[PDB]
Amino acid sequence: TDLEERLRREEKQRQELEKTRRKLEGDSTDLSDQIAELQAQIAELKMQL
Amino acid sequence: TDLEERLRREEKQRQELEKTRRKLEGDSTDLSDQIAELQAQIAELKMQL
Amino acid sequence: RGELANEVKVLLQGKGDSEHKRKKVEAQLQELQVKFNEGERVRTELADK
Amino acid sequence: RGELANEVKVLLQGKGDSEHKRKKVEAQLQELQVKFNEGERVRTELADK
Amino acid sequence: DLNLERSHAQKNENARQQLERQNKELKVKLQEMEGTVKSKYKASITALE
Amino acid sequence: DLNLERSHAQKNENARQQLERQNKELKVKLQEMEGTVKSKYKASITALE
Repeated sequence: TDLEERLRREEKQRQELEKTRRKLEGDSTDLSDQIAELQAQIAELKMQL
Repeated sequence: TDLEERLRREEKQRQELEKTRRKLEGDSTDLSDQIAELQAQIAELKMQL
Repeated sequence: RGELANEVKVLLQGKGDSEHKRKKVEAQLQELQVKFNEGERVRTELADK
Repeated sequence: RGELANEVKVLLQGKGDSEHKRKKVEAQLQELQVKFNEGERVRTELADK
Repeated sequence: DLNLERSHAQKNENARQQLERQNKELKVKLQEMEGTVKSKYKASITALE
Repeated sequence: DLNLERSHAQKNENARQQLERQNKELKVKLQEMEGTVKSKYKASITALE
C-alpha cells in the first residue's frame, strides 16, 4: 500500500517531464524544418541579388 | 517484488525522459540560435538588395 | 527565354510543394517512430504485470 | 539561356528522385501507424487483464 | 524547488537566447546600416560635386 | 540533479552580464553613428544644393 502511494509520486514527476519533453520534441522537429525553409529563402535572395 | 521493479521502472522513466529532454534542450538551444543567425543573414541580402 | 522561364516555374514550384510535403511526412515518421517505442514500452510494462 | 538550360536538366531529375523517396517513406509510415494504434488498444486491454 | 528552479533556469535560457539572437540581428543591422548610409550618401555627394 | 541545475544556471548568469553590456553598446553605437553620419551628410548635401 505504501509502495503504491510512493510509486504514484514517480508518475507525477514523469508527467511533468513528458510535457516538457513532448513540447521540446515538437519544437525541435519544427525548428529543423525552419532551417530548410530559411536556407531556401537565402538561395533565392542570393541568386537574385 | 514487482513493486520494487515497478517503482524503479517509474524512476527510470524520469531519468530517460530527462536525458532526452536535456539532450533536446541543449540541441534546441544551438538549433534555435542558428535560426536567429540564419534569419539575420536574410536581412543582409534584403538590405543589400 | 520567357517561354523556357515559365516552364521552369511550373516545375520549380511543383518540386517545392512535393519537397515540403516530404519534409512534413519525414518529420511525422520520426515522431511516430520515437512515439512507437513509448507505446511498446508502456504496453510492455502493463503486459509484464 | 545557357544557365537556364542547365538548371532544367538538374531540376527534372531531382523531382523524380524525391518522388520515389516519398513513396517508400510513406509505406513504412503506414505500417508504423497501424502498429501505434494497435499498441494503444492493446495497452488499454492489458490494463484490464 | 527543483521544478521551480528549472523554471527559473529555463526562463533564463529563453532570456539569454533572446539576447544572443538580438546580438546577431544587431550586428547585422549595424553592418547593413553603415553600408546603406555610406553608399547612398557617397554616390549622392559625387553627383553634387 | 539540483546542484547541476543551479550550477548550470549560475554559470550562465555571468555570461548574461557580458551579453547585456554588448547589447547596450551595439544599440548606442548604431543609433549614434546613424544619427551622426546622417546628420552630417544631410547638412553637407543641403549646403551643396
